[PDB]
Amino acid sequence: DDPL
Amino acid sequence: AGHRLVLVLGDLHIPHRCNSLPAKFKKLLVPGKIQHILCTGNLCTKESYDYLKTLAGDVHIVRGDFDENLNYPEQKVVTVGQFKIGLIHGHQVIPWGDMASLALLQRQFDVDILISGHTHKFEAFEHENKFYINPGSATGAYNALETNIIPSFVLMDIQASTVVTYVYQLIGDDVKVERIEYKK
Repeated sequence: DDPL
Repeated sequence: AGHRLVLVLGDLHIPHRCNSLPAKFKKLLVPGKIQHILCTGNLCTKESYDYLKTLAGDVHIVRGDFDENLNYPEQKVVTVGQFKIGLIHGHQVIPWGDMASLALLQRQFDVDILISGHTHKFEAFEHENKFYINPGSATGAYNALETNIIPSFVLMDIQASTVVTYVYQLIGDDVKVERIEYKK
């Protein structure tokens, strides 16, 4: 994932 | 967990050149997730400073050539985790974005990561053990060289000896994320  | 999330952005040029960040960037920039904000400057008014404050309590801003706030420092060196990070808007780096000129500042500041802006072109690369980041313009604001500016910003995930840099770019009307890793 990505943090957003 | 033990991670420190740092938002890196700048050259918004609100409200002279743009009115707001892209709608799809604002959906991703929610409060309560980012620990620190490092901004390269050119906000250019207090309204955008207040907006950054809704995202994180710890906002760091250096003075861009169109900023209204003349209290912002010209440059700033901070430490996050194990990393010393330099921050400057970049209109002082001659010629613009030249890595030789950037490298001298790195040695002058003695930083592991040098953040600069002013070109409105995202770049993130490792060069002679050091890491160099330009987040581009988060609004895609036109430039004094322009040619098709792509809105972008950067998130650094700092944990132990590694920085995971995430690049968010608005390409077409879709957010493209790329990931680059740096180790001290």
